[PDB]
Amino acid sequence: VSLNQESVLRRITARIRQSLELEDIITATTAEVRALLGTDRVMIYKFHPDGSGQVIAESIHENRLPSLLGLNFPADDIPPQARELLVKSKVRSIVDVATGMIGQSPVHISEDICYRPVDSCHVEYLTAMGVKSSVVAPIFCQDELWGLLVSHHSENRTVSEDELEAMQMIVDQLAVAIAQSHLEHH
Amino acid sequence: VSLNQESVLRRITARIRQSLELEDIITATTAEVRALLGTDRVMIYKFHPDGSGQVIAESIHENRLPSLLGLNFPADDIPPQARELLVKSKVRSIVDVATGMIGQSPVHDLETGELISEDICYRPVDSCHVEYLTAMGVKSSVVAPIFCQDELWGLLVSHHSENRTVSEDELEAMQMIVDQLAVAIAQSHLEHH
Amino acid sequence: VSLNQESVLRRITARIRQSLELEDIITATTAEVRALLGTDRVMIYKFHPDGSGQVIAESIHENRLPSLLGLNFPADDIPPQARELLVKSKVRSIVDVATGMIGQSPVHDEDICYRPVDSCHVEYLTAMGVKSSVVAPIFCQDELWGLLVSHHSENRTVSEDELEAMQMIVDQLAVAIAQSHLEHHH
Ligand SMILES: *[C@H](C)[C@H]1/C(=C/C2=NC(=C\c3[nH]c(C[C@H]4NC(=O)C(C=C)=C4C)c(C)c3CCC(=O)O)/C(CCC(=O)O)=C2C)NC(=O)[C@@H]1C
Ligand SMILES: *[C@H](C)[C@H]1/C(=C/C2=NC(=C\c3[nH]c(C[C@H]4NC(=O)C(C=C)=C4C)c(C)c3CCC(=O)O)/C(CCC(=O)O)=C2C)NC(=O)[C@@H]1C
Ligand SMILES: *[C@H](C)[C@H]1/C(=C/C2=NC(=C\c3[nH]c(C[C@H]4NC(=O)C(C=C)=C4C)c(C)c3CCC(=O)O)/C(CCC(=O)O)=C2C)NC(=O)[C@@H]1C
Repeated sequence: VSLNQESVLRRITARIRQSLELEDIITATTAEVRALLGTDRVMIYKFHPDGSGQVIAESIHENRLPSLLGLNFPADDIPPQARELLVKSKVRSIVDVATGMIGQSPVHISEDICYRPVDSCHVEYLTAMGVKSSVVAPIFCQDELWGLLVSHHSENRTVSEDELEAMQMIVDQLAVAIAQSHLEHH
Repeated sequence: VSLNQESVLRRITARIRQSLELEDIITATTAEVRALLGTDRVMIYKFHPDGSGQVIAESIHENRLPSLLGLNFPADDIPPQARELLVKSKVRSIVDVATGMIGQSPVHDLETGELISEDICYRPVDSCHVEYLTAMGVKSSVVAPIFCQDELWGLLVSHHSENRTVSEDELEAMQMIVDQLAVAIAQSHLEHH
Repeated sequence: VSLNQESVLRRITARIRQSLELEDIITATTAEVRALLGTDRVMIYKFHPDGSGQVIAESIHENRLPSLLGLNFPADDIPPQARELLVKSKVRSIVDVATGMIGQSPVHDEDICYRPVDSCHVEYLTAMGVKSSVVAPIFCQDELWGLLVSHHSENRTVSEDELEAMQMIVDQLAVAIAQSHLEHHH
């Protein structure tokens, strides 16, 4: 009756089984992730080869944040240090604007969230978008960084380990969808 | 603080040995605890079966904050996530209003797995709880749960009107105090079967 | 092309080979350390027997912070709890004024854990015009000898790499002090 991570994954798995078009899998899954997390805006961001990227799916609750679907953002928005954490540690990151802190959890039992001061450039970036809470988990295809699952909220909120676990399961299942689609299409 | 925490424990034990009514043991103890911690308001909060609760003992320094003795608070003040941390991890919590952070230290932690004693880890605290404390004029809150056998029985609550830092040693003191109260409570239950 | 920790240590080692007076090694070193770390003010603080201390060397970028060279500070500026962390854990400390947090990293034999910093210390730093402080202890054999202090007038983030550089520098200074004691032995 209520949405859980298990039922969201079961539907992604069925979509893969039916060989639905990958872009449609990504679009439909993004909407369920937003419903599951309850946040104002959930996006899937896909990297280009030069490290810039594009918002390729987006689900927004009640027009509470602007639509970024289709927009491109430069490589420099994610500096080398942050990018390295994504690639090598598969870090999940929670930004809390009100406290000026970022909480990071590698995948590598190292799944206790450790909070530290976040760079003011990134705080200012989020504030300009009207975002008070950001949660990001990277998406891989095989061993390569493919994109990001991004959750934005217009108000302060707390983020639990269970929520990061749900996001991690979802990006792991999307990785399977992406790899299977590549295999099916040559 | 350590020569003092030991004396607080001894004084509780003396009351148990003299066969004081549990309510009197609890009342007399909060004043000695406040003196030890030095904070403006120390309370013992007792849970009702429905998860609401009541302030059943209180000691305040120089009327610095209003008295909450006898007041009831609804279950909703402690939502399920928070309550589960209390029940399953026996978490001790330090709220620092100025930074908007809450520090939590389990005594023993993870679900149906090995439970391990930790260091204090700080994270952003929910704005509702910050607003709740700020409405009372509280800048620092420290809470340790009281158990009777496996049941969450109550809380030892320490409020202060000014910013402060809280050390491991202070949490350790609070932990010994709630462990000693738990003994008084268990003995009383056995005597009133 | 740029300064790294390895070349900074090689020059400290060369100064040791010249049997320069310890104060002169330390004076000659602080400027390169500031250029390496990039902060507004780097100081070496030497403890007196009663726990008070003196700024015995200092390098400042473009007068961005006042000069504290030669000034003495009382023992109580560093309370027993803080002093014990220095002595027993060789703790490195990062204070972030904007968030009101202090991050501490032991040397041990884990990462940086942030907690609220005492408001007395916040006020101490603010009164100096400091928004970022990073401190690592200096030892001689097993005795706490002084501090390497890095101050900045603007908020910033501090990485593990910066702590590693500071740790290499205070370890090399410990060698300079020990060698100096042996060479000046009666
Ligand atoms: C300053 C002049 C730079 C800049 C600096 C930084 N960005 C940092 C982290 C970061 N940025 C993103 C952007 C990504 N998040 C979004 O919401 C969107 C747009 C929809 C994008 C493209 C991400 C994912 C990250 C990683 C952290 C996170 O997951 O939130 C960063 C590190 C901050 C820290 O860890 O302390 C810095 C210094 N960003 C700018 O835009 C300008 C060019
Ligand atoms: C929001 C609309 C809710 C609400 C939400 C939360 N309360 C949280 C934690 C919490 N609350 C108490 C209350 C307890 N402390 C006191 O001082 C008193 C009264 C004297 C009482 C009854 C406690 C003990 C706790 C646990 C945290 C702690 O030990 O301080 C909470 C979680 C915060 C977090 O951990 O991030 C939330 C979201 N509280 C409300 O009053 C309204 C109805
Ligand atoms: C309050 C009435 C006291 C007082 C209290 C505290 N000082 C704390 C830590 C601390 N202080 C220093 C001083 C040292 N840093 C400098 O920049 C200089 C001078 C240029 C000096 C002499 C250090 C090194 C430390 C350790 C932490 C750090 O490395 O930054 C402290 C603990 C803070 C905390 O950990 O929460 C307290 C409570 N300081 C005062 O000046 C007055 C007398």
